[PDB]
Amino acid sequence: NLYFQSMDPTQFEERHLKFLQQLGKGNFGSVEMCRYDPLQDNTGEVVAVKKLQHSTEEHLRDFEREIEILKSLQHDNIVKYKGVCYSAGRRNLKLIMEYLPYGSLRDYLQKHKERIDHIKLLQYTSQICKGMEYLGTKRYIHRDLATRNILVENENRVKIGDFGLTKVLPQDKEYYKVKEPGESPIFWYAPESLTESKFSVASDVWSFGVVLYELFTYIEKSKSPPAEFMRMIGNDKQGQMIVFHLIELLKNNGRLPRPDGCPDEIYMIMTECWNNNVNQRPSFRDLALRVDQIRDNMAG
Ligand SMILES: CCS(=O)(=O)N1CCN(c2ccc(Nc3ncc(C(N)=O)c(NC4CC4)n3)cc2)CC1
Repeated sequence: NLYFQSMDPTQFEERHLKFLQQLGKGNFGSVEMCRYDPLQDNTGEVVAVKKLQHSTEEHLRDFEREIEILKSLQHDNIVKYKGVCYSAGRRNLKLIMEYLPYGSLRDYLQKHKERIDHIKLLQYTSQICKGMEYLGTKRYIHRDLATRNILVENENRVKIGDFGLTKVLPQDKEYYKVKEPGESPIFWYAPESLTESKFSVASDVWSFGVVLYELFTYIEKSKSPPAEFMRMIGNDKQGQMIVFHLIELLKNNGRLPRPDGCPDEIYMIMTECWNNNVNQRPSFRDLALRVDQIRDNMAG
């Protein structure tokens, strides 16, 4: 009470934060591109600015947690925290982060196939695993790993973003049981997350297997995880029946198919990530090493 938590409300002052562009919607919120131009000279750093879409009390609390999580992370493959802007005369909050010009990896794979080959896909895979290794050291569970939530700086660098669903493991447990769920990205979820609301490093590994699938499908029409799972389940199914059939399919070894042109060895990594036995899934350290060895074992 006596002394409020340390904040730097003069680091990004609203009057100097200039709108450049609307970018998109990250889990609970909206993101814009702005320029921070304190020397009112039409220059300054270009930044991404996340704001809430519905500024309820509960959402503001969740947003504070997301901000504290991101501020605690510093890694080449994690989107950079820059600060907070307390706008509306210090009666609102916005998160200031670095801006990555190529947007989401999901969009980049679709818009920039001219510059993507398997080498690049494996580089992105490696980078994602290394970011995730780093999150694990902090006991953070991302809970929404998907190509839509990975951002592209340039042809040789991607970074994990969207920490809006991230949870911190309890001190004494290796899983977090989410007792509030929102809308869930079910087609990226591990079976124990679907059936028990349990999230862990190992369920992030499951979702990483889906990301690896996404990369090798090159975000092709009809090959997305939702499209393929719905084809397997029955495209006419609606509502909870979808979830019931997804659970049953996964529990009895139904899996996304090997993408066209995907090496068997990469599909094997996917299928090892998609182990119903939580403890048998590889670690992110295992995966980064394996992917880098595959890359390094190529000629040259
Ligand atoms: C060509 C198809 S397009 O015309 O439809 N199109 C594609 C490119 N694009 C775009 C989106 C984001 C970014 N950069 C970015 N940087 C950092 C963050 C961050 N720190 O969260 C972020 N978050 C947002 C992802 C929520 N977004 C750059 C470009 C929107 C318009």
